[PDB]
Amino acid sequence: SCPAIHVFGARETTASPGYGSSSTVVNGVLSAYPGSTAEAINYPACGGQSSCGGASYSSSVAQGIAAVASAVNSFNSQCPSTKIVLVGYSQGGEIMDVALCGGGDPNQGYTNTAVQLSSSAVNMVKAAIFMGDPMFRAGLSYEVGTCAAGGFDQRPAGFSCPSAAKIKSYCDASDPYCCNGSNAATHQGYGSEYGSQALAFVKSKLG
Repeated sequence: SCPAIHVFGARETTASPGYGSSSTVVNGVLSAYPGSTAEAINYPACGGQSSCGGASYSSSVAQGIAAVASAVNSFNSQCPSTKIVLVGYSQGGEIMDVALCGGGDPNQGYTNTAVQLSSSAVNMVKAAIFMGDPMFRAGLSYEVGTCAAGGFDQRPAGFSCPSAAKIKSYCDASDPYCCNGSNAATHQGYGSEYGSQALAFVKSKLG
């Protein structure tokens, strides 16, 4: 039987297969909604390291966008009335950002600018949570945090995501990846810093 709610989580670069640091908010949703189910996105989550298969960050991102689209679109076809939540951490956020919002990822050579989720699937995505996404660019309505600049794959000025109202994307000023700061520790802490706010947002969208 299809569940009422299903969650997809995407891990950060070099994390072992599974959820990685998306686990905080994935597990928060599962415990808030007994009977809900979750799956991890299967993608390289790599940056050239042999531990994760050697794929460059650009190849990993491209594979990840396709993996998100394949997984979510197929699930929605199987379970058309199930509400979907997306959670992605760092590179996992980036691949979800492109799949949901389109616009491509030109620094990584991902040239297609279309939204990659099907129309049916976008409608059933009710909340998306990105943490530490390198495409962060301050000044989008769905962003939260102290970063007033943007990251190494930042969206261009003027960007709009059609699904803006469904997203919260978090990034703080001292993050060197989603922002232009210099403290890597900040990049690892968003589950504890923003986990509760993220879960509140999800709850507000699911009911």
